[PDB]
Amino acid sequence: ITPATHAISINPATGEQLSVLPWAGADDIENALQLAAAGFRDWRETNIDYRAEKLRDIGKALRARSEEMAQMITREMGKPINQARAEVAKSANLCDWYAEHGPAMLKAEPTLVENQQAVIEYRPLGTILAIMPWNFPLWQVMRGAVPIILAGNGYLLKHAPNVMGCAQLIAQVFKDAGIPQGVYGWLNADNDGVSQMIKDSRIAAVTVTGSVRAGAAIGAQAGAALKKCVLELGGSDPFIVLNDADLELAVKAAVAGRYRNTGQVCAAAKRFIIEEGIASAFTERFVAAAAALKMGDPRDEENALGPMARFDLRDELHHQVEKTLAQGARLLLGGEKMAGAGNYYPPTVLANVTPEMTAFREEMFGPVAAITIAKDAEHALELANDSEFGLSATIFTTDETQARQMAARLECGGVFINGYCASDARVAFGGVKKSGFGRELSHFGLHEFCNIQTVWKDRI
Amino acid sequence: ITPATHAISINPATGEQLSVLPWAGADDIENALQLAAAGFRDWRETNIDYRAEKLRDIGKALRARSEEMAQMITREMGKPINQARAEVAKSANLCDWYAEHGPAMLKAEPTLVENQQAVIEYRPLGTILAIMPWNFPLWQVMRGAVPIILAGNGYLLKHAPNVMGCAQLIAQVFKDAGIPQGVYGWLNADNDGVSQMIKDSRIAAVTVTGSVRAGAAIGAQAGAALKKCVLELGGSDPFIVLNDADLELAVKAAVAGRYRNTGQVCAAAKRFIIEEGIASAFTERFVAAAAALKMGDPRDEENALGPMARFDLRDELHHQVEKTLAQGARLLLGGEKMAGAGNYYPPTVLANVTPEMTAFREEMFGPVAAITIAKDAEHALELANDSEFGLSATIFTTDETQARQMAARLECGGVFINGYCASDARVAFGGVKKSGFGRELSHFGLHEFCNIQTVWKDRI
Ligand SMILES: NC(=O)c1ccc[n+]([C@@H]2O[C@H](COP(=O)([O-])OP(=O)(O)OC[C@H]3O[C@@H](n4cnc5c(N)ncnc54)[C@H](O)[C@@H]3O)[C@@H](O)[C@H]2O)c1
Ligand SMILES: NC(=O)c1ccc[n+]([C@@H]2O[C@H](COP(=O)([O-])OP(=O)(O)OC[C@H]3O[C@@H](n4cnc5c(N)ncnc54)[C@H](O)[C@@H]3O)[C@@H](O)[C@H]2O)c1
Repeated sequence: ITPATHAISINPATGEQLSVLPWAGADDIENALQLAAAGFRDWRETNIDYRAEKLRDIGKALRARSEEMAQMITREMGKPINQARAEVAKSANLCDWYAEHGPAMLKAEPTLVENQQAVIEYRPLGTILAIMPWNFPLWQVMRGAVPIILAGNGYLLKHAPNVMGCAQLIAQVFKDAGIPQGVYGWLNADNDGVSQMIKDSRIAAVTVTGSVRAGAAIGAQAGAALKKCVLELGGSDPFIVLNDADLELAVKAAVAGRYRNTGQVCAAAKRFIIEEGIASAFTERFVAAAAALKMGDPRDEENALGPMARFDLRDELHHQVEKTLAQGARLLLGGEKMAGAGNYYPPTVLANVTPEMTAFREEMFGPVAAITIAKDAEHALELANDSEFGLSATIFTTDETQARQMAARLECGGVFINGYCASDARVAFGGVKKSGFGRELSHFGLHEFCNIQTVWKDRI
Repeated sequence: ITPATHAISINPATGEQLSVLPWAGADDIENALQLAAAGFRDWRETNIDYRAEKLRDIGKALRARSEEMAQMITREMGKPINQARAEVAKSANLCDWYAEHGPAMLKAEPTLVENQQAVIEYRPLGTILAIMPWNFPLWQVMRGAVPIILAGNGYLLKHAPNVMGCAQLIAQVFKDAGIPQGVYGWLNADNDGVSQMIKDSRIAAVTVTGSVRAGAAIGAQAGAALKKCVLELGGSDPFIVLNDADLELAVKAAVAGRYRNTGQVCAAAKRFIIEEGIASAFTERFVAAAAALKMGDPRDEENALGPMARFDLRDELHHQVEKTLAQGARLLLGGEKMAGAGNYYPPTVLANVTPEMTAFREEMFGPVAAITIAKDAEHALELANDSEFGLSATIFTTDETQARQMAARLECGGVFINGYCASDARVAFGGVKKSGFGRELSHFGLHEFCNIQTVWKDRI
């Protein structure tokens, strides 16, 4: 059993092999595409209010399996159990939210054409192929699947190969809810299987959450096949603290933003950009708060951090730490792989990080904070924008006039002023630059995979 | 002078070489990108009401050169002069329409977040690279440039190599209007130059109007570079006539839809799908009406059709005609290349066209109507959707409820019921399947190239 023939689940806290699953064969892929096509054909004809009711059924079936799902998330990728439980609750609440607010967003639009001759309709597009990651194994699927299916599309999940136990449980939830065959489906396809599906006429569009490299590989294939794609490819979000900040609130938001989900968050606070006058006080408070975080067995609710999800990615992250230290940064906390069977990396703080260093230019997808000193607010904006990424950003300053101006100039898709960054059904999510393009949640996640259709009567 | 080194204009009505222009060099490309970056940096700071006034200045500058522009359009690609004049009028009115209605579409959205803490802002993305075709040398450019620039983006035009006289005149109009260099810019880039610009960080996104082959080549590169693209790649629009249609109006709309711009329209009526009871009457009327169209010198206003734009594309169209005849269709009108120096192809009607034939499966980008018989309305819908394309469609029937149900089942981005298909600033434009993805005009054209940005204050 090698990762060249199988999807493999390993518990990152213990090292034990949980499950293996061979890649989908040519028959498996063809069967899934046939059922997706048949399911979409029938699903697109359903009434919107019936689909809204089915979303609520998904929410009930998810809550009914809430602890089983949370434990599967924790077991396969190491997330603290209360964060996994929160992920389940957030995902079930998303079902109910789109059931209530989604239908109105799909109503026909009036136009300025005289005599009400023309309207805009939001029609289903087809089956959307979804390529998803391990860090929120449930929420990442539901964030797209819920509005996509509400809009009359089908959804075909290609999940990360280390969370196929989560993928099977999600399928069971959709089965429990009575979602027809082919409307929600999933496949353990290897990269070639994905390539084959992108080229297949029964896949209408593609959505990807993952690495920049995956986004570039899949986006190129989608474009070559004339398939629209949405790409969410991670981030290196700046977290700016100016001299007049509420320092106690800023440190709390800084610690939560960097170290939630053991740092494995696309929109984690990854680059702390601190104005010079407050930098010493921020750094000392931040290091002390990070050092008080309890880490260990993620089934134990006293622990705020678990192990990292993937052994090879802990090696990558530690290598990023070593290079950054070799480049001249200072190690203030952590910075060594923990011995033992678990994939643990301690909360880590690097300081004296300059724009040329590895921890400033690459996504640090684990519990490693990078602290950079800014000379003033204009330098802080320049440092914040000096990134290939552009997902989200935080600004802490009590000057509301300065905050709003920096938001208008921050090169990212979401700006949080004096608060905690998060994704939320009620607001758009997604970024710019190498973080990708397209928007999820609110009405944006509904409409991205609609056929927006002008219907015009009696144009004579 | 060779096609490997130069853009070349030839008058299709006479075969006379008009002009040549060498491809941009490395220095030209870098200068255009530097201008674009400097122009966007300043333009994004302007007030939206200022930009709206600048749109009005564009409309004024364009009308002031309306006849110079129209004659250049007709001279370079063969369009009947009054259709070229109408193209100018429609483009100038688009400037005024977006100046009046655009700014309100760019206001921040409220959200359902508590305490009015979060809004959605529509920020510009950057410089949009636009790859455009020769069939509407002005309107294709303005359709995107006007909303793109209004949203605070820059626009960098790579026009079709046979209309660089048009491209130069468009640049002069923007300069007459006082639109800064780089905010509207253009380059005579070859394909490699386009590839270099797509990879350059000073290009934020790409928009393409052209062939399926061009959209696949460019879309693949945009995806590989993590740049959003919008693709409009032509169509094979069905035109459905049921037994209860207003037959006189249906034939008029049928003829106008197929033969406008000598057939060279993405959203032309290309596949006529006629219910069996009315098929003989429709076909007789349609052949007679098409045979009454005058073709010749497009400077002479008595002509409804001109020569086709490109000699090689007349050859391609006639090859598609010959293959369709060889497969079993019946030639009712035209069907032969005219002798002489001009690139003339007569109005042509193919009957007994089945879904397996070349004229049913490929885009027929010239004055060639295909007529297919449908047994009933359900067969008509199946025939209409049996296409790799999906741009627009027409339904003629007095059963207004049947029309509405068929529209909800047509796999295309626009459906015209008992009327003339057209693009219009007030409604969405763009299709599905191999016709591409993304939407132009109305608020869609403004928002496709925005950074849709969540700004959320005090999330604590
Ligand atoms: N944006 C995010 O939420 C997110 C999530 C996980 C990882 N990441 C980033 O990616 C890095 C690596 O983690 P990863 O290896 O799991 O990321 P990954 O991109 O390799 O995995 C993401 C998903 O894309 C699929 N995938 C990757 N390459 C593919 C290809 N060529 N064809 C088809 N499918 C393909 C994977 O199977 C998985 O389902 C992390 O350190 C982090 O920086 C980002
Ligand atoms: N959608 C439309 O409105 C439209 C317009 C013109 C042509 N077409 C279709 O395309 C057929 C051929 O006409 P055409 O040869 O002018 O189409 P074309 O796609 O080759 O030309 C379209 C534009 O794209 C550019 N282009 C093409 N390939 C490119 C590449 N690889 N890299 C960079 N730029 C590239 C061309 O220079 C031109 O500016 C027509 O017969 C018709 O079927 C469609």
